[PDB]
Amino acid sequence: VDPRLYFENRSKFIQDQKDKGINPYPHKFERTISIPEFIEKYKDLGNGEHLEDTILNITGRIMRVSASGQKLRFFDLVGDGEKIQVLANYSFHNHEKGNFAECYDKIRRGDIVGIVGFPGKSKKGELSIFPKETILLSACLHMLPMKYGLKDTEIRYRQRYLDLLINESSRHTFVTRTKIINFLRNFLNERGFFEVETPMMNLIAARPFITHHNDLDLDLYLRIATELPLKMLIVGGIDKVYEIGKVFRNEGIDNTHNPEFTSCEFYWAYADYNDLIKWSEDFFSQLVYHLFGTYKISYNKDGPENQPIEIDFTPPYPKVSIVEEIEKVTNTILEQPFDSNETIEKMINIIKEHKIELPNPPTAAKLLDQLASHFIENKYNDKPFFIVEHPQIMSPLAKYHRTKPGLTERLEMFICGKEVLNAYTELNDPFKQKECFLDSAFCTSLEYGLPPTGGLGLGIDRITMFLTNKNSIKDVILFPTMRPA
Amino acid sequence: VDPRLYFENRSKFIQDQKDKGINPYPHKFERTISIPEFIEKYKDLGNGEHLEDTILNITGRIMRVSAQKLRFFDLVGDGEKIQVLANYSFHNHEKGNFAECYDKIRRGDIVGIVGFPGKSKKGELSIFPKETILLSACLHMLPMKYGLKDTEIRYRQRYLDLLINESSRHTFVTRTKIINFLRNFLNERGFFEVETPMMNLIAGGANARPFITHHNDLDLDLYLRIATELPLKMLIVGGIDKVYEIGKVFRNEGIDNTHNPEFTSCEFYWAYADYNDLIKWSEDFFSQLVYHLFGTYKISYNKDGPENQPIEIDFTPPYPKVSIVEEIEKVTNTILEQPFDSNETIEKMINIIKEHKIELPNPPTAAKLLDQLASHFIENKYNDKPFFIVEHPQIMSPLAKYHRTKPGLTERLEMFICGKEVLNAYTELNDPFKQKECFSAFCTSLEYGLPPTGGLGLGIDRITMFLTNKNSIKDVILFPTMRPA
Ligand SMILES: O=C(NCC1(O)CCC(F)(F)CC1)c1cc(=O)c2cc(F)ccc2o1
Ligand SMILES: O=C(NCC1(O)CCC(F)(F)CC1)c1cc(=O)c2cc(F)ccc2o1
Repeated sequence: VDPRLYFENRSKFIQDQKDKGINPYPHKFERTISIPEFIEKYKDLGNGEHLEDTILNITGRIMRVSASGQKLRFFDLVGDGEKIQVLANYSFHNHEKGNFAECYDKIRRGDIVGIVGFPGKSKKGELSIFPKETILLSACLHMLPMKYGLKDTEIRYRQRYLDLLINESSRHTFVTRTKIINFLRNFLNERGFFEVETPMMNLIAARPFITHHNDLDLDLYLRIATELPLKMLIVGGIDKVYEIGKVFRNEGIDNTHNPEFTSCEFYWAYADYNDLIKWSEDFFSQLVYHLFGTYKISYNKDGPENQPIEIDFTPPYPKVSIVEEIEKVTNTILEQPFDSNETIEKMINIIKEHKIELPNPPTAAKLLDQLASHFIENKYNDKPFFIVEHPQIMSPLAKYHRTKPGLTERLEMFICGKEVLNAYTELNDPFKQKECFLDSAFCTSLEYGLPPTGGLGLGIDRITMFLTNKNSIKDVILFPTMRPA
Repeated sequence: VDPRLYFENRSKFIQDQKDKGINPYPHKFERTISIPEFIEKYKDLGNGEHLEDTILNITGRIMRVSAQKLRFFDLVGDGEKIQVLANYSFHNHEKGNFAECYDKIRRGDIVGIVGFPGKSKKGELSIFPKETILLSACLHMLPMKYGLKDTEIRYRQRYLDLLINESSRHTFVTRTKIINFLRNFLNERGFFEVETPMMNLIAGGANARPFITHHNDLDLDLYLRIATELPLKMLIVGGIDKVYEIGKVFRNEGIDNTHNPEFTSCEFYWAYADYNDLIKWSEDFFSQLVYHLFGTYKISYNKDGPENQPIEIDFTPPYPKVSIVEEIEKVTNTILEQPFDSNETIEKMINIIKEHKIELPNPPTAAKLLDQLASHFIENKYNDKPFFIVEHPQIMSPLAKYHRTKPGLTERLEMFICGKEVLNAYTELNDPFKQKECFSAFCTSLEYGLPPTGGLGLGIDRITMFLTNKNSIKDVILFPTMRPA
């Protein structure tokens, strides 16, 4: 091919057109209808039917060019993810506005054009615009990749625009993401929740990103969660409150982790465990039904080259008590307290015998996390499920379980072995909140009285992955965090 | 009453309750109605009328303790208020001693009441308890009725502002309604909401130092975005023809009453739109937003603070359009000959600034001089209606398409409310051969073909300030970043 030459020559064309008094980047073309609107309005035409008296102005990007016949030229025109044909017939051209062949020979794949013409269908039944006049609105100076010729993630994740133009499923993925967020926002708002914005950077502060604030001469931390200020709003009497926005984790990158991701966190005064579980079941089932018209979906867990599985979002979903289950499968009691030297040693021994990676550092909470990932988190690939009743030492903001000492009223929901949701009743007794005696501001706010409250957070990117059949978070974030090329 | 001793005694109370087998922070109280729903259901009851057969569970925060045999409180929830009338006559004596129960209650305590609806003889809608449970105690003395004018406290303990100042909750409810109105306005027009990166590889801009941070695993310096403009334009190239984002942008600069280093913007791009379409979108949005909130286009604003008379701002469209160079030349009795960056015109501008005893921008570039002249001579032109400043010079507007009829100018508009910029918009300069930056990821995307496009940005915080009658931007941000205590 030689793309460099293609580009040099198209740049010369631009200059050339300008020499003839043609602006290949003109100011304004007044369109009368969009491509989706045109398809909706004309899709019932009969084969070969022309509405020669209906004159429309339309725009779009040319994505295919062909001819045979100097006097009959055909293009694909795309707009808003939809497509029509352009049938340029010598006889329908306005010859006073220019030479036909000259007008149409200069069009290349990628060009954005403005068409004045009439609607009809080809004898084959393809919905088409029949131009009297076609003008360039903006040129494509590069050779675009061919359809099915853009697989390189280095280009798709950086030059996302090329991915959107060439890979049809890419636009669908990002459409689905926005419909998920719209669904959630509406779901919450119909339940009386009040959306807010809290600060993206905090004084005191998951390993954080740090940034210097010039006006205050302070080094501040990007938020890792929106939890603290939301709870302060509950204290303030906003009894159902939430935020949907970005949080930042200066950690690793992989198929389920990006350094900024979008969370939805809500707090719900006077709610319990049971309300959070029901919320979760209601929300997931109703979202999937909204998107798909069924509770069951297909997901390629092990990639596009292997057979998919079915994930069923029909509620209710299984609940697995983390400690009881670890103890059962390992036939070992993890005696409380879980951070005793003896119980730590026991967890390390189990980890050592199953050749599970020892975490670093090997703290009781991280040991319990590793045990759960090994023995439980992959238990159910065919339905979402909750891991519940986590130890206090894993869950310092969660209220004590009312009948299982040492545990909490916490739930964490997993889809195919990946965490997408964490929720719990908030520990609201300041004399039991060990992290006070945590941002000193939080501690203080508890002393003014936090009602009994339930809190919940969702990972919007991971949810989108499952509902768009993607195996990497990079495929559901328009511009994922990447080093320069 | 001494605040330290008050707190110490409430802490001692908590522990004494626990020592008597009472949990002053119980897990769950199951409420059956909210305070707003209660007011709505029972507001028509005849005086002194009781529905003693309707047993309800209600919760709220006690905000007044009036009150033997008969105890009176104010109970608040969701920004509304009812009376509590606790009568010995109706108390469930099985559950506890009437005076022991009600003697323990203090202003700010959150409580759960089992009781019945009625009005008092005197006419006051009330809940009548049979039983009252502490759900979460206020350990501190709450500031009273007024007496929380202190901005430090309102901004550092926003929860106290929200509990004590009725107008606080209103300000922030209004803010959420503005954003909701905007999202819906856009969505009904076919715009598609996206999230672009908070962290990018662009080291700020000409008038905006960046927040800098660093991802440790990548070993990569990153910068907080100063605007969403670049990725949104790339999505226009990618065929998302009407695209927007509402979220935070970051400029690591000084703080004042109209500038916060983190602030909320909405930016949209609209392919195939012009100048005039952006003017009209602006008049439609502002007028309809104000009508939506107030039921009139005319609002009152204390431009000179609460201690001075307000002015009326009329949002009835259309709004005035003032051409920047023409108006400077008129008010200043000068002619500013192009090019505006000639030593002569620079000299003329510098001398106007000196002679008027206006601070001279440093360095004195043509764009900065023009900026200073507009700010002094034109940005206060109208205070009784919003207005547009239009047709900025190319030299001040390097991403704006050239004006079709006036040499050296652009298709740009900025809207001002009481001398403050709330919107900036223009037709995008899309010929890469005319974009001065293209001697970049921008310039590469322009080479693939950006259609003729209109772009617009709104300052959400400043718009909220005017629609909530605030003079400082910290008044419309829940938790603004403050110099630590
Ligand atoms: O969705 C995710 N996690 C699930 C949640 O923990 C998310 C927060 C919650 F919504 F509150 C509860 C459920 C997630 C996505 C990432 O890209 C990511 C990146 C990191 F560097 C570190 C953690 C990360 O976590
Ligand atoms: O609302 C503001 N400006 C108006 C806009 O320029 C906002 C960006 C646009 F929306 F795209 C077009 C209109 C504003 C608010 C601040 O708090 C602020 C702080 C700074 F450090 C620097 C500039 C700032 O500007």
